[PDB]
Amino acid sequence: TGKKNLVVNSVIRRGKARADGGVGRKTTGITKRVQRANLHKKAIRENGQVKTVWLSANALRTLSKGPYKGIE
Amino acid sequence: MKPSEMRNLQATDFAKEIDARKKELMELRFQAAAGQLAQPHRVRQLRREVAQLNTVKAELARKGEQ
Amino acid sequence: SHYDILQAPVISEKAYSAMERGVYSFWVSPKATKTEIKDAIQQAFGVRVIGISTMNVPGKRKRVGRFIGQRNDRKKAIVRLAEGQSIEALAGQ
Amino acid sequence: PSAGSHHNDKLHFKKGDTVIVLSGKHKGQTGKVLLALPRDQKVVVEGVNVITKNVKPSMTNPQGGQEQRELALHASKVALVDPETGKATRVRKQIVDGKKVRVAVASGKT
RNA sequence: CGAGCUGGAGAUACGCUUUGACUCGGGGAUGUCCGAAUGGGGAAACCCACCUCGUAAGAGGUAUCCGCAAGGAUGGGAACUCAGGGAACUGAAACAUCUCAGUACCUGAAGGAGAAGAAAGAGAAUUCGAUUCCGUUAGUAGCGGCGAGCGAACCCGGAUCAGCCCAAUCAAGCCGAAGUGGCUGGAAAGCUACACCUCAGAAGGUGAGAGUCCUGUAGGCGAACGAGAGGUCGUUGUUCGUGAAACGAUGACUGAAUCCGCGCGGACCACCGCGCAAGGCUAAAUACUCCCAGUGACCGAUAGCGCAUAGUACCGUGAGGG
RNA sequence: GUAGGGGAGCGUUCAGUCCGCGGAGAAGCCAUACCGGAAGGAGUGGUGGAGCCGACUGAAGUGCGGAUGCCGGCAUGAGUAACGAUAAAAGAAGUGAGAAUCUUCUUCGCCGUAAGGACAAGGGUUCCUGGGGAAGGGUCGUCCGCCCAGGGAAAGUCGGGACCUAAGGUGAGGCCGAACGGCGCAGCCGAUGGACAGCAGGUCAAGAUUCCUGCACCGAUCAUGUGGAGUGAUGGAGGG
Ligand SMILES: [Mg+2]
Ligand SMILES: [Mg+2]
Ligand SMILES: [Mg+2]
Repeated sequence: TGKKNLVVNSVIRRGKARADGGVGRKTTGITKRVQRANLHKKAIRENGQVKTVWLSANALRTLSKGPYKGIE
Repeated sequence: MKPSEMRNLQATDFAKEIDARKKELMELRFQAAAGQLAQPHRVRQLRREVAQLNTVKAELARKGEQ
Repeated sequence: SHYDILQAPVISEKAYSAMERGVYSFWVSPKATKTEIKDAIQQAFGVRVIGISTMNVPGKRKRVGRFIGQRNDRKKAIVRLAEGQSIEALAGQ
Repeated sequence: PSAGSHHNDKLHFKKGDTVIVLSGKHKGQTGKVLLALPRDQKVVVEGVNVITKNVKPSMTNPQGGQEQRELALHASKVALVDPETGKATRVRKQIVDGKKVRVAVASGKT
């Protein structure tokens, strides 16, 4: 989980074959289709006073610049 | 028993009108077990009294302070 | 107070033939720690107690009716006053 | 088991009134009410009688034979009567006991 | 409310009832122990403490989370609602796509309803104009190992119909018309002969079949006081399974403008056109049904709920079955 | 004339409507040599004790011997095999409506590291007394571990708790996690282990280091005296 917004939770992953032909081969034969997820990272930050909290890149980025309610 | 001649008394008397019945209510309860309880109702009555002997007392607990 | 708690006198014969020696026994309440009870009695019959002894007791009966039974649970208690024998007269019963 | 509700645990009379057993046996017979069991629709009126044998086993010197007792009935008797014949009830009001209401038929008493 | 009552129990004894019991309505007061359970422990209903108020008996506080503070939260709800996670059997006469399905199940949150909602919309008329629900359009457009099979929306009819705000009568209950004789019978409300009521001939009961015996019904009354941003990669949703495939969505990298400004109108461009996103709250029509009343070309005891009552007996270590 | 197609009808419930029927007696049951082309229908009698035929039309959980079908009742095997260790039993006497089978006596036989005795766990009242005599007891039963009622269980020191800790459990504040949740120091719970004050007898029908009798020990609180001064932690060490 992250600072500004939750995150994690993701969706399926496909893998076809016959992949790409004359402007089109015959087509795309899918051979996969399953399921995955994606997470992030963190570094100690803190508001009100000291803390640590999980901090997502896109957050540590946006926060590294103009601070929003929370301070790097 | 219940009318303005029940509350009529002292809070302590209420107790006296309590701690005395359950003193009868005992000797009664004994009798029974010992066989001779010929006042089955007495029990229920004496009991019913104690009820009142508190409900009232309790009615005061809000009238004179809210 | 005092008059509270006790539940009734233990009739039976042993109890009775236990009385002839100034040992009175009656049924107190299940929850009634040996002290409270020691107290109560004293102040209901006016008298001390040199010794006390108490233990719990189950019930489960019936006559019939597919209604089996069910315990009823009691707590006989047995006391012993000081040489100043007797209690009221609810002894010589 | 339903029971005496079809009516409405309401005895169209008092355990003291006089009544005529209309319908059933003992038609027209009359007597003072004695037991008014509203719930069950039971009425004990000196009218009907029975001679029952008391089941008195080791009942301190048995000698049990056959008593004469009254056996209760239902709405098989029409409460109160004044024209000497059964009568509905309708014209009430009050007395010096406006603290109450009466009843009456063609006539007006009870 | 007016003779009875003393629970089912069918029994005896004691008794209680006009200074109107009982019973029915409607508020209070009591409400041991366990249970979110929360003084601490705990193999539920037990075992042990402490502080304060105190006649001692006895009273009360002693949990964690938000908040100065009031005050709010933890739990429990048959089904209905949304959300996070999400099968397989099965079909395709095999099978990996696809189908079965985002169903079943798990979990979180909530209410009596929810969800949704006031346009960077849908549509091709320079039209409509929040959301939702029923009809239809249509099994049309389309999706599809273009196989099995899956399947819209606009328009139009109808339920109902609001947009507002930020940031820069139902319950208790009371009153309530009108018949007798004779006959059959164990008993008549049946037969028979005369009679009555009818804004009450709905219904149940009464020794067999009841307008006029009882309870009722039509109709009338009826209370202290009680309710009502763009993109690239990976993927995905909508008919959208990669296809020329838009748009929406987001995990990862990036990263704009602002009126001679911005988005979209299914790649893409111009032209034409509709709308102004990154803040929010919102009745109502919608769903279900533990509970209640009414009804039934529904059952009437191997039927009907499992139960004319029992989740009991009985079976299982248990979930559970019954 | 088999699979199959087509035709006309019988019967069962429920519903609407018509004609009715019934306590001097409905439905259902039972018997029968009648009737109709069948499915089926009627008459009469018996039973029964309250609802019920016939006709037209409508709707059906609508018609049975089969499914190792389902529930229930009753048969066959048949009075057959069994009566659950080959540690035997005999007599007398007693009770009783009735006893091989109960009680008493006197013998016999079997176990005796047990088939004796004391606990644990587990079960609960099964214990004792008086009654009982359906069913249970593989047979009798006057008896029972069965049925009914009453009684019985007594602890400052025995076990446990108000003390301790092991595995393990839990766990403020901490580390992780789609949810639920997963881990986790101190602390806490946690015996099966540690620690800790009594013995000898008597004796209810039925209890005993619990009650009584004799004598004892431990802690606590107070008073008295002695004393005449420190007392000594959630910490250290020793020890357990
Ligand atoms: Mg039957
Ligand atoms: Mg039930
Ligand atoms: Mg068969």
